[PDB]
Amino acid sequence: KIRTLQGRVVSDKMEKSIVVAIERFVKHPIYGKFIKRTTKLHVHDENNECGIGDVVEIRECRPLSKTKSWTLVRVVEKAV
Amino acid sequence: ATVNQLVRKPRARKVAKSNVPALEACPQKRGVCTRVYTTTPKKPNSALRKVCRVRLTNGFEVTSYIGGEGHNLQEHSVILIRGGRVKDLPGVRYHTVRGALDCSGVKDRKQARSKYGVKRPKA
Amino acid sequence: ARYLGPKLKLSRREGTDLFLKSGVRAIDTKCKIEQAPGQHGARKPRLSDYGVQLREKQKVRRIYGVLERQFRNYYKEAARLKGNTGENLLALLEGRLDNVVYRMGFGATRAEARQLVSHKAIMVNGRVVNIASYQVSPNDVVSIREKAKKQSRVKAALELAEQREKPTWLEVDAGKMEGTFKRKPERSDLSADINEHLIVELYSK
Amino acid sequence: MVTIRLARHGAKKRPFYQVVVADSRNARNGRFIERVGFFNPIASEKEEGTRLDLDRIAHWVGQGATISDRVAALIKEVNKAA
Amino acid sequence: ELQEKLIAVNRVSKTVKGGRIFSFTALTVVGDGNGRVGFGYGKAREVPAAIQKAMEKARRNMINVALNNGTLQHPVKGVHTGSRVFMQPASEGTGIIAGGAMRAVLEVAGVHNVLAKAYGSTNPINVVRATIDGLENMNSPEMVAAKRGK
Amino acid sequence: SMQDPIADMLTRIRNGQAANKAAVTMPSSKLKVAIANVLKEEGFIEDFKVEGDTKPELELTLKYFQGKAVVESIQRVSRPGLRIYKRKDELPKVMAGLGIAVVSTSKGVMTDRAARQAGLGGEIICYVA
RNA sequence: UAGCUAGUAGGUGGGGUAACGGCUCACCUAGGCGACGAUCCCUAGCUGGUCUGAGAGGAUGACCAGCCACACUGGAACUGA
RNA sequence: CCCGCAGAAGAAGCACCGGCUAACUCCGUGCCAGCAGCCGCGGUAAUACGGAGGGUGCAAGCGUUAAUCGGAAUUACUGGGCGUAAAGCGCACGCAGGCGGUUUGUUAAGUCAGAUGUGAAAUCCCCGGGCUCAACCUGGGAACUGCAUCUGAUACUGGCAA
Ligand SMILES: [Mg+2]
Ligand SMILES: [Mg+2]
Ligand SMILES: [Mg+2]
Ligand SMILES: [Mg+2]
Ligand SMILES: [Mg+2]
Ligand SMILES: [Mg+2]
Ligand SMILES: [Mg+2]
Ligand SMILES: [Mg+2]
Ligand SMILES: [Mg+2]
Ligand SMILES: [Mg+2]
Ligand SMILES: [Mg+2]
Ligand SMILES: [Mg+2]
Ligand SMILES: [Mg+2]
Ligand SMILES: [Mg+2]
Ligand SMILES: [Mg+2]
Ligand SMILES: [Mg+2]
Repeated sequence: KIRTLQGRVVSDKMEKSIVVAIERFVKHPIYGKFIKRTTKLHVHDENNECGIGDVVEIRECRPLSKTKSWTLVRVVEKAV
Repeated sequence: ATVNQLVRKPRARKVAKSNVPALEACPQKRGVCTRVYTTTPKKPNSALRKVCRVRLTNGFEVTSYIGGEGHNLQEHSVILIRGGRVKDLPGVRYHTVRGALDCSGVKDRKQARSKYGVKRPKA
Repeated sequence: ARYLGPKLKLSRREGTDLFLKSGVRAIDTKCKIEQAPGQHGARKPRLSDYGVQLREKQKVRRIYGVLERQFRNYYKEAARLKGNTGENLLALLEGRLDNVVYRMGFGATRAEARQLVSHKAIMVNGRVVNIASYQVSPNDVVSIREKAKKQSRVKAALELAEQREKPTWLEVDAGKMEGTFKRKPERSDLSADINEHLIVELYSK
Repeated sequence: MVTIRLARHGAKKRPFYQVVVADSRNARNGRFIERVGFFNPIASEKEEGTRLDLDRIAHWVGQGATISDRVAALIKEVNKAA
Repeated sequence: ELQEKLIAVNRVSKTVKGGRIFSFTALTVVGDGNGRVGFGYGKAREVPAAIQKAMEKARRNMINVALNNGTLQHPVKGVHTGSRVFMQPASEGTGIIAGGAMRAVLEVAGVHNVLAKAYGSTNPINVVRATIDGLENMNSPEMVAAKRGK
Repeated sequence: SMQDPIADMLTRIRNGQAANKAAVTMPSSKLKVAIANVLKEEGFIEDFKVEGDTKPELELTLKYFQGKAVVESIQRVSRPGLRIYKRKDELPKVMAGLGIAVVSTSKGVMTDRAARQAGLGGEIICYVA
């Protein structure tokens, strides 16, 4: 792996059109407090397998669609 | 107060209303003399202060002060004006560059001639 | 660029001899020094801290015959350079050629010493340097051009040059009219009656 | 093709060239790939006047760069080994 | 090393049947140049009467200050009424830069190379004072070990 | 609300001290302790004491040197509202060096003199002098 | 300005490009975005850096260099690496 | 760049001087004429108007206007306030959000460490070098406080468990 991403599912309800949330804490560049800056990513997963609430590991590939540059790698946990 | 608070809504710095729309930050502006009044000053003072309402190159009509002792400026004279209020004459926020365009310099001035626009007298 | 105006007037206002008529007579008088720099000079200048702080740097300035712009830049250089800002300032002020010409006696007063410089009548390590502010560094070697040597001025110049306390940081002939800036003058050389820290303050705020 | 040439970072009447490797199509004093020497043609006889990292110039030429006319001269004027 | 200076002199009015009766006030500082500084106030119907009356007050009402060379050990904050002040050791560049007013107490008190600044009201009576107290509270660069050690 | 105990410690001290109070107690915790440690080991308190089991009770003995209290000032620095973290090179020094700053690191709660020597850094819990 | 979105979001296949790709098409899924501020409106070329400030900041983007974009306005392609 | 030639010969102005602010007098004028960055000056002795003598400041510039930041801790992150001065919503309940007692395990995102790559040159800064000095030019460092990857550390924070 040249890097990977974790993040929780959020939306499984679409023919491989899976979208994953990614949560980082970051120091406010001005008032020093740490806040949650979220990222959403449109990730491919052939034969639809993850489910809303799943933690998942993810890698950056080429464009699979005007929107998708990431396929999944593994699953982690379920039935949140 | 709160950190959160500043986070949501940052400290904002009040912007500076100018005291002299010589439009767009301009060293001075050209204009034409609408009227050549002379009115009287505020509270403590008492006088007959020369002025002139001036249609500026940029459309603004503005009342401007005429500095010095004595001046030949009438309606239709083309002048140059600079920043410079006159507290005494509320409403007046610009001066007129003596010895510019059709504005004459002050007759006979010896001291401080460059203000009031007077040539170095043939000494 | 040069002051050019009646020059005793200065000392009188500064209240001290700035050595600008330097030449013959000493301990002025035969002038008027002090009690009337103008028409109200008779009067006591009970003056602000700003005033005393002003006249000090003014004094130093009227002395080396330097105008504001350059002086400011001296000060800035001083401050840049490590060491006591005020001392460095004084150092720089001495490193001036014109000064290290009057200081080797080749000229009655610094003004005269300078006329020499600008009149291509000096040579550092061999070569002619006619610009009054040429900074002179240790081991340098400032001579009088053969052309116009032992000519008028330069004689009496080198003369009462010995009447003066007479340097230390510089060793100097008198026959050849050459001489060697041996080292940068220390605080303790020169001074007493000049108060850097003030003219550091003037330029601090 | 890439080339080794003189940029003129001098100063009216007292030139001082940088010698650079760059896309031959760019401006004389423009975007370049890497610097590789310099050339003060008012060097004065005192000391320095034409330093020139040869082993790089070597690399690029090896990779197909062309050289100027003047630079070429400097390399065969630096002598090369001594 | 007597060393003294006055900081501010001021007029004030009293107001009685017959009008305003005026008077002057003096604010002074005296130090030895080796720690020990004091300020005095003292007012009086005329100027010299007041400045004198002050210098005296300042001779007593003198505190001492645990310097460290020509400077301060740690940076210190001082604050009295509307005046809130702050000064810093400053591995002396040259040093002694502050608002002529607390330069005064600094200078005489013997500190040789600080940078300082006054916030809040520049009112002399309260800055030169916020500064005295400022140096006062400042604690010994070792009698902190006295403090601890144990 | 309880929300920030560590300030409450720093404070129960600051206060009792100003109340020339001999001792002072409070609910304990892994963390309170590690700091009470540095506080004693740096000689700002006499000695601590945790007397309980299900409902532990930190207890600190205060000090007074001259007439004064020994702790001349104790402030939070990090806090729930706003966490502070410094890298090693960017660690702070109180009163120029006198007095100290408690910093928690991946190798435990230690002083600034300490963490500095340990070549690392962490969350700067509080200042003390 | 609080909702925005039909090639819209994804899939499958055909076509397409030097190239991945809703790039395009046909068909299917009903999705995609959004108060961590979408949509709408106003203003604006970005940077290295420039001035100021003890710093943190504030302000700014001539002259030098890097990137983008434009070539009377709008729209087009041809030739060609 | 160098040498000769003549003769001080061709070469000084601008603003200011009531306080802040370095620099004071006389004459005119008389709430007029006028000044004025702020305060405020002018109705008979005006250091504040205008002129003169004198002075102070700058100098081939000097003043005026315009413009940015500074002083302004006057949007206060560093670094502020809301009883009476500007400022607590008339009161409560509560979604999102923020924050959250105490223990052990685990996680390693925040946090911290190291390593590597990258952070264009110029500019800034430090030490030098070259133009009679300087501005200007230039060698070499230093700096670019940043970003990413890898591996580590687990006290604090976040997650999971009980
Ligand atoms: Mg000049
Ligand atoms: Mg396809
Ligand atoms: Mg500041
Ligand atoms: Mg077109
Ligand atoms: Mg083609
Ligand atoms: Mg005065
Ligand atoms: Mg005037
Ligand atoms: Mg009169
Ligand atoms: Mg500010
Ligand atoms: Mg306030
Ligand atoms: Mg109120
Ligand atoms: Mg209420
Ligand atoms: Mg806890
Ligand atoms: Mg660079
Ligand atoms: Mg040189
Ligand atoms: Mg935990």
